[PDB]
Amino acid sequence: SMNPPPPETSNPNKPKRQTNQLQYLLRVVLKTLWKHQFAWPFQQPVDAVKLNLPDYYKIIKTPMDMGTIKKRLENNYYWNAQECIQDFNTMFTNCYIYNKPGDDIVLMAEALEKLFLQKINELPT
Ligand SMILES: COc1cc(C(=O)N2CCC(N3CCN(C)CC3)CC2)ccc1Nc1ncc2c(n1)N(C)c1ccccc1C(=O)N2C
Ligand SMILES: [Cl-]
Ligand SMILES: [Cl-]
Repeated sequence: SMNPPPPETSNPNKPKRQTNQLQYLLRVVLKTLWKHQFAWPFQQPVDAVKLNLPDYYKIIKTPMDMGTIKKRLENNYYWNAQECIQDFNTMFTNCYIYNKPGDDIVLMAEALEKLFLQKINELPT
């Protein structure tokens, strides 16, 4: 297939709030991962046309990426911190599902996930 539309990044019907946890997710967690050397491939949706991955969306029905997460945080899409944590987890898990233990992109995902866990460890109460 071609690519689906990217995940929604705004919901005008959903109320908005900026909590200490959401602040930390944007200013610390997302910022740290985004600026990591390995971030580029995760900064926008998987492009199955450009990467020549005809079966990507047969396998991955819940795509996610850090570009989407960034936009969601910057747009105040998330009401609960858990929504954002779940998106990071989906992004990493999809990479492990589609690819193989040896692969460069998997090594990159694992490094980013470790960093994610180190940062989320200090998520405020
Ligand atoms: C802006 O998005 C991307 C840019 C590039 C890219 O042009 N370069 C330039 C060449 C560069 N190399 C130069 C040669 N060197 C030895 C290694 C580094 C690596 C980065 C490469 C990949 C990009 N995007 C990308 N999105 C989602 C994917 C994914 N890739 N990978 C690699 C996957 C590959 C196959 C199947 C799935 C994925 C995947 O799960 N993710 C998350
Ligand atoms: Cl997309
Ligand atoms: Cl399909």
